[PDB]
Amino acid sequence: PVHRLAEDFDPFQDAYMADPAQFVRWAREQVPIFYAPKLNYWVVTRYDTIKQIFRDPVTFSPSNVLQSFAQPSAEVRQVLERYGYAFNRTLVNEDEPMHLERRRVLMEPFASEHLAEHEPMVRELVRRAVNRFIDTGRADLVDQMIWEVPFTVALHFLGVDDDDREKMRRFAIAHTVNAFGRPSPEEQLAVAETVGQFWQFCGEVLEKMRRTADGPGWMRYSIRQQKLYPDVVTDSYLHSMMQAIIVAAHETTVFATTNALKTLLEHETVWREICADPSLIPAAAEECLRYNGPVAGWRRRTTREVEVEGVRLPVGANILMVVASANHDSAHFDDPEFFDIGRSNASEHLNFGYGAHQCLGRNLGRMEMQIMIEELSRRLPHMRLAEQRFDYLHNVSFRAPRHLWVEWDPAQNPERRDPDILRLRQPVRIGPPRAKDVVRTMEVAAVERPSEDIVVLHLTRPDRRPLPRWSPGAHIDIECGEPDRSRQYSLCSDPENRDAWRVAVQRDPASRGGSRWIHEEVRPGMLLRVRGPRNSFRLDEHAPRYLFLAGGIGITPIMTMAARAKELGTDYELHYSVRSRTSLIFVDELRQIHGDRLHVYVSEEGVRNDLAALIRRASAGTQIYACGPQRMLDTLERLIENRPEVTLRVEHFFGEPSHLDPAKERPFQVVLRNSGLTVEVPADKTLLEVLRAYNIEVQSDCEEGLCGTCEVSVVEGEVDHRDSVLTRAERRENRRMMCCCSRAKTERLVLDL
Ligand code: HEM
Ligand SMILES: Cc1cc2nc3c(=O)[nH]c(=O)nc-3n(C[C@H](O)[C@H](O)[C@H](O)COP(=O)(O)O)c2cc1C
Ligand code: FES
Repeated sequence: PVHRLAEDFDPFQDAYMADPAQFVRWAREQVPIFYAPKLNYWVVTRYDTIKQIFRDPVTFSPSNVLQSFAQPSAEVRQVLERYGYAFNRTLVNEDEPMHLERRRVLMEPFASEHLAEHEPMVRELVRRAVNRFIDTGRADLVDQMIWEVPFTVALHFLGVDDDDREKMRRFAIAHTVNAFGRPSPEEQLAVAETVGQFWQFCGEVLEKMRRTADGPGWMRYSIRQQKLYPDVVTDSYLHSMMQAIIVAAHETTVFATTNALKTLLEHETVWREICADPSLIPAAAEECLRYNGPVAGWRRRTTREVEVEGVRLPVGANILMVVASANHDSAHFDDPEFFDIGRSNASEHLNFGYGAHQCLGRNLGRMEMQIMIEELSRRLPHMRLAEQRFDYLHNVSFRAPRHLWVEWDPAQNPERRDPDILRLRQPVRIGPPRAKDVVRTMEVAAVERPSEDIVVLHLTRPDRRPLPRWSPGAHIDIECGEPDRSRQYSLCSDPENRDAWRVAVQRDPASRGGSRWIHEEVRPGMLLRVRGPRNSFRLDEHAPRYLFLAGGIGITPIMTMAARAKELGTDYELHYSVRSRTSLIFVDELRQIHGDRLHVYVSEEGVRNDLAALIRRASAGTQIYACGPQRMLDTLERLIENRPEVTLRVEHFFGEPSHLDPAKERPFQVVLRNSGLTVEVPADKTLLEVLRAYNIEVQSDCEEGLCGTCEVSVVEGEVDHRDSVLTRAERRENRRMMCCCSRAKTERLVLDL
């Protein structure tokens, strides 16, 4: 009864604190928006919907982000009024256009080079913490380390004197309950009193800072910015922010790190991998954020009528975005319940939000997670979770257990046998991990050589444990002898078969070295560094009819799509053309599966597939999926550019790599509309490199126009396309753009970033 579940929905309970993505799985799957009467909120649960809401803060205001779920009684008001409580807007809950202007004025101390200066402090505090308890054999990781490290760092970043932690903790709990919780009525007056005391304590801190405004920390810097921008950095802002940022600057980092260590210790195989290889830590942390992140729900309120998930919402409608649900959305993350530290798009999780309000401290929080995981993985690889109950403080937005008890045998501490482990340091990842940071080590279980220039590889985990599932069209990248010679190969095994992955690698007659290395070097039992899967050629599973066209080695993604069409029961034909009979691969398998829906054309025997004839017989609604040589794909796109009632999707294997030659190029201007930022791209930089340098997070893989991972959305201007992914019609729309290589025809571009 999905209508009953909506009626009863109530996040203030252990089940939603413990696993909010499971708690709303029914809605993510079947009811992507519902009204929750116990809250007076609309609840949304899918990744695409939540990302769009984040993109549009004019329509979807963050005004209710810090809003209490209580009354307030006149007694509560009166308690609050005694302290002059006037908490108003900070950054996270501020409306446009004021928000972006204040962010612009205040964001500089959050720059990479400043945040990297805190590394020594984080390392020293983590080392101190673990030294205290390393020999005990039992410890609560939260009260012994994970809470104090971000707390200490945060107050130092802020310039707040750190001398009364029991009072600060008391203050932080009350603020959090007040902002995100639902205290019962018999408890609200005590909460209100502590909130008032926190407000007045922040008044005192602020007044001491005003008289030392040249001292350190971000709050004194905001006071100095007030002198220059008094209408932007107000007294109301400064006082409200002081209270909110004392909590925000540590609590969520504590929670993320608590959740990460719990998830890692619950997956012994993965924990053992990290303990043998610290370079996995940036990718493992991102997937901990994706899989078990500290953000449950986040809020917005409509400022106009708007349709959402096919429902027309009135003005002022409250929306709860279940961010944890989005991070488990199978439409964006294949096999989302699989905890996969090789997951190549893990950093697309929404724990840091997206666009205008995107978390300013996120790379400091990442660094703290990484160094804490590192220290524990080096010194306590043999610890395990003790038996315990996990207790969660109820609130709608942030979730972690309050304690994390672990136990180990100190006589097995590896530093006793090898004390120089204490001198090792894994250099820290600033920002999300790059593609070459997200790598799985695989074993070549078998190698078949059906023809002189095709090798079929069967790839498994070295331990043969299960692999994540993928979806038709996905590819992996194999590092062909070095990390900077990575090549894409389409997965062509069964996407649900977790035992192994199959690829077929053609030896290229003019190899730049990649497929040549595979043909000269790969043998069963070898270990390969593999990235992905990533899917840039997804099958629309709701088409009425399919036409699948494979030219040569282009059969590899196409055959996974034809197998899927069969399983869905949709009408399809599979046409497979080769030059030499010896180049046929998988034909016996394909005949068994597809029967009389398979058509094979061997051109050395004089047989070819007349595409103009085959397309003019295609009926309206048909989706054509094709992979083959460049000339075959051009032909299909000329034929389809005059048949609007059929659609074409192509994947290019043989594009020409892009290469920036700055002598032939010009600077251009890019406006990031959602981030409220305008940057210049000089002649010697790609757009991708400039986005990274402004900490705009964009995923990339080949970085040379071939794989399409770096695509961004253009809303104004004319693109000078340099990639090999887009069709001509796509190029002419001036919407999609590969930022690793493409530039501008107009002087400026406007991006939806
Ligand atoms: C480590 C885990 C962290 C998480 C999960 C987290 C979460 C968030 C979220 C969800 C937002 C709102 C995003 C949006 O609406 O688009 C946010 C904003 C913000 N965060 Fe974080 N945060 C973390 C760490 C930090 C740290 C360590 C700091 C400060 C040192 C911090 C400072 C801020 C600020 C100032 C904003 C306001 C940005 C704005 O509205 O323009 N965050 N954070
Ligand atoms: C998305 C994508 C999928 C590809 N799939 C395959 C494949 O399944 N088999 C293959 O031989 N080449 C495939 N290629 C081409 C290879 O990635 C690679 O360019 C080719 O092996 C030539 O590399 P080389 O010049 O270094 O030898 C694919 C390319 C792309 C962009
Ligand atoms: S990263 Fe491969 S196309 Fe840009």
